[PDB]
Amino acid sequence: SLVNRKQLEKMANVRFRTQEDEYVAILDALEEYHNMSENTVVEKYLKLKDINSLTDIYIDTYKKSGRNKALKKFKEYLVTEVLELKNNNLTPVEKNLHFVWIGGQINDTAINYINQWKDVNSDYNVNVFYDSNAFLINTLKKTVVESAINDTLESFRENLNDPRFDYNKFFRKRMEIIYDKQKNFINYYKAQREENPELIIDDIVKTYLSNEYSKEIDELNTYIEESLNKITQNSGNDVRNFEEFKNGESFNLYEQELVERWNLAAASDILRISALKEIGGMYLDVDMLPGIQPDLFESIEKPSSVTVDFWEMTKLEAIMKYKEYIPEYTSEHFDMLDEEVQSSFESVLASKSDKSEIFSSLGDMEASPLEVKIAFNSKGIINQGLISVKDSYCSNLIVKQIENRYKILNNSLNPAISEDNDFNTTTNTFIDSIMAEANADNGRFMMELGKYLRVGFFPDVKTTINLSGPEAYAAAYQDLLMFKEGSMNIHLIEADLRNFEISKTNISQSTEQEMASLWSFDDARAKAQFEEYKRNYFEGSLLEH
Ligand SMILES: O=c1ccn([C@@H]2O[C@H](COP(=O)(O)OP(=O)(O)O)[C@@H](O)[C@H]2O)c(=O)[nH]1
Ligand SMILES: OC[C@H]1CNC[C@@H](O)[C@@H]1O
Ligand SMILES: [Mn+2]
Repeated sequence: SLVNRKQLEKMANVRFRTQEDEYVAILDALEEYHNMSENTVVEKYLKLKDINSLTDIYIDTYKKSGRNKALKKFKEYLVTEVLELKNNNLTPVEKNLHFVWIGGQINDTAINYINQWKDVNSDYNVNVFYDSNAFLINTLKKTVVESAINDTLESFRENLNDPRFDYNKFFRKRMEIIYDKQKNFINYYKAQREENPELIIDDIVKTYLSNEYSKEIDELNTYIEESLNKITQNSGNDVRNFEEFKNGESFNLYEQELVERWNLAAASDILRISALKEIGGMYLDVDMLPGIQPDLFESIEKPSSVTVDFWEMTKLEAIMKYKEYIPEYTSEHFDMLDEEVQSSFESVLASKSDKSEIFSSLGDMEASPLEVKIAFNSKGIINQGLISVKDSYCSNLIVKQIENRYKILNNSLNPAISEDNDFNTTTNTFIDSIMAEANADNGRFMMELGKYLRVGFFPDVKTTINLSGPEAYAAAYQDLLMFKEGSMNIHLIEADLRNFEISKTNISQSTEQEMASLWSFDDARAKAQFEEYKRNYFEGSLLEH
């Protein structure tokens, strides 16, 4: 229990000192809190917030006060009490599974993963969010990148056999051309905006494609129709019918990522938290699988020399080898084990006739009205799994974190874009604005933003995580525990974040599709892509008329 008024009066006592008005305000607010049995969890949190605010006013007003040490201890007690309020007052989570697949047709691989969740959660309504207006974004991005690859290989043909023209130099020159093609597209998009705003994204994208890359609108229309038909058959839920999201102050950010940046991961980041806030339930990336029954492989000991990641992937690969639930699932880890260990997996699985004996169900989940729970890995929290009741306090804090992060980004980036200059010029203008605008609080967040323009086009560019992804979640949890909004300087450690984490039992994260990121790539994949592009040029395109 949080200290009562008598107990704080004892802690912050200063003999023969008159009670300041600001001090009595804290004592009155504390006493009111202890008499809020009839009130909601959010009302109780907002009272604690008020008490923390009144305590900060006292400390800021009377800088040298003898009460200040005890009041700073009381501030620690308020944080502890928020955690007790969070952990002790749970309400049911709406039985909704939310997935997002935007920007193009959904692959059978995504559907096969989604179907594993449906099969062991018969009691759950499933939404696969898609955007009926933007099925051609993945096609636009692929077209433009392929064009920029060809133009780079052509322009630097003479240098391609030179090892000093490495993968890094290739991606730098390609980015110059990609930025000009993206600038050409957005200067086109916003010119066309102010002709017929009753044209959907796919309509304007078809004219860019079947103008300047000579694509067949017959086949593009077929692609849209097959995409709409397929998603409609697989629990499709259209973003364009989600009115609170369309009307809200994050929709412009969604459309920025979807249409200007072609970052479907960032767009999914913005949409998923609005789906949780507005509907409640559990969000999952399409590369996530249900938790494995915790004791399924209890009888098989992990080899000492092998990583946790190797062992978790081998368990899913064993399931898919012998039960074949997901066709064409890799066995690349499982195949590294000798016949003895392989046979132990086979004999464990040979005695199970139903998927419910392999994969666990979510069942009846509960969470705090205050919180959003987040998945985690050895590197920290990750928003590939989220649980929230409808209109949770944290869902609102996360939306506002994302909005504030985009406010700061766009304030420095958008001037540069609008000055019709090339990639490197735009980059330096942007970076100069960042270093000029940086302050003590937000400084560290700034400087994580410098590579924003490169997201999806360069190896090891992860800016999305700092804007719409995990950092926004950590900052929202800091907002909740520090009774404020707009935390930019994150000091939470894993002990703090552990209170907001989804149990490992509720998600299998170590899947085949999880190892293949759709919006980022590492140096090894970059080197291999560069070798692939030179091969397809020298042995393919160069030899053609
Ligand atoms: O063309 C795409 C690519 C990505 N995504 C969304 O972005 C999420 C994150 O993708 P990914 O798992 O590649 O990100 P990572 O786990 O590598 O950070 C996916 O689950 C989708 O909801 C999408 O909707 N369409
Ligand atoms: O924030 C970008 C991405 C980070 N990795 C997990 C994904 O769900 C997310 O979109
Ligand atoms: Mn993933």
